[PDB]
Amino acid sequence: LAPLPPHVPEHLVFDFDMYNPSNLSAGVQEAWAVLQESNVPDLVWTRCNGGHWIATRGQLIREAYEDYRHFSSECPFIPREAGEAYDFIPTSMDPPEQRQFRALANQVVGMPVVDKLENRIQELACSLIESLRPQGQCNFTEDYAEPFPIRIFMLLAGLPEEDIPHLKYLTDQMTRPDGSMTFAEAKEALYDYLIPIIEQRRQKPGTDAISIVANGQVNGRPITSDEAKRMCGLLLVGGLDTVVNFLSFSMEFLAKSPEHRQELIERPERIPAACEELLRRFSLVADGRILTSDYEFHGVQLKKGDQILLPQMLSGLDERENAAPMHVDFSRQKVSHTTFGHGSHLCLGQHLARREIIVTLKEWLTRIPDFSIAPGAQIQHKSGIVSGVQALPLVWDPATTKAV
Ligand code: HEM
Ligand SMILES: CN(C)c1cccc2c(S(=O)(=O)NCCCCCCCCNC(=O)[C@]34C[C@H]5C[C@H](C[C@H](C5)C3)C4)cccc12
Ligand SMILES: [K+]
Repeated sequence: LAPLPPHVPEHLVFDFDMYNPSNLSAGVQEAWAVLQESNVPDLVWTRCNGGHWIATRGQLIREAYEDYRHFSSECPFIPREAGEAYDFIPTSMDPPEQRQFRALANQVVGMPVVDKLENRIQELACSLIESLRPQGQCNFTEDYAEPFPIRIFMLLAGLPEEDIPHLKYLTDQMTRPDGSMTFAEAKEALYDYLIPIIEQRRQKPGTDAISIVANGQVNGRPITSDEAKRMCGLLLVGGLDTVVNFLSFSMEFLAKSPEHRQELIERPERIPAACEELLRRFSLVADGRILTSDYEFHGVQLKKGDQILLPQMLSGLDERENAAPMHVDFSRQKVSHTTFGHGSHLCLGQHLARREIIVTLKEWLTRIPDFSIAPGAQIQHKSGIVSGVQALPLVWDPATTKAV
């Protein structure tokens, strides 16, 4: 527990540990939702992980994400040392500079690119599911979720299929740290892969995402090799753990809820609505910002350089945003959330992510409608900047399935 800074009043101290919340065993969203109990202020200070603020309610989370002038993305991660080393584009950049980098990234992941990839995502989902179907079991996280978004990225980026295991190794090294290397070290190992490919595609560009990014124009001039590297790093990583972990939460819920499965089986037109409601209930990201100056925010004195965690996960779980927030209802009229963030850095991959989710659910429920958690398995969650599922053993009777 880091020493309490003099400017932080005692009554605001709640020692929440974002990497190991108490009662994690009861579900990660539930563990974070303790920050929304009635005796907890809207803005608290935890002495864990170096000490930082946490905004606990959707209203403050949204407001801080809007106010980039006070709440900077220069140091967006807890602990401070990771936030400082992090230089991905556009996620470590503030407006106004961020705007045009964001525009360039949008060219390679935006809605028209997604409408085009639709059928290719479907063919990949089908091949994975058909490979598992007659086995009557899988670890969903390992056997479907982990192979799926990396394969979509390779297609986007014109990278060879044979590079997948190495690239998976490099990205896992960075986002699932075991303590053997600093974030900085992992980032450099990732950059070492990207550097030659960027060099090759600035000399001989194709029409893949890396070529488009590495030869783009930003803020008047050509993008540097350095900036292209920093953007490619994000385009690769941004869609991996988020999608893997989110698909896992969703499938865990569906395995545990026969009635919700049956709803989507009987009413497949509800899957897009179901996707949105699961994005709210099983929201999973929590990054934040650093104070650019002393600032009073909702009656609380914040100090220049303080970090503030602004958990995207919490907005939609807030009972002030959605009534009975832990209840899943696919017919919810106004599904409010900030699962993809808010403000100037709102997820550029959100359209791609939704197709990945919807295609997965549609294809899985068509082929393997009836499945359960393996009996005696207790699903373990993990908490951090991207919270997730450690493993997801599923079982089914292959006689209830259909090759489609
Ligand atoms: C369920 C899946 C996903 C979730 C929950 C998610 C969540 C988020 C969040 C919360 C942010 C904002 C972070 C901040 O403000 O600091 C973000 C930004 C971003 N995401 Fe996603 N994301 C997902 C999938 C993807 C995918 C598939 C891609 C494709 C590569 C992607 C690419 C990006 C990029 C490029 C940004 C930066 C936008 C900017 O800085 O202007 N995301 N995402
Ligand atoms: C004791 N001290 C001080 C410590 C020292 C060292 C490590 C510590 C750890 S730690 O070992 O768990 N390290 C935490 C750092 C992990 C960050 C990696 C994510 C980057 C990739 N993702 C994105 O860019 C994105 C950016 C954006 C938001 C989000 C989703 C998408 C989009 C991708 C993330 C925990 C606790 C304490 C530690
Ligand atoms: K930084």
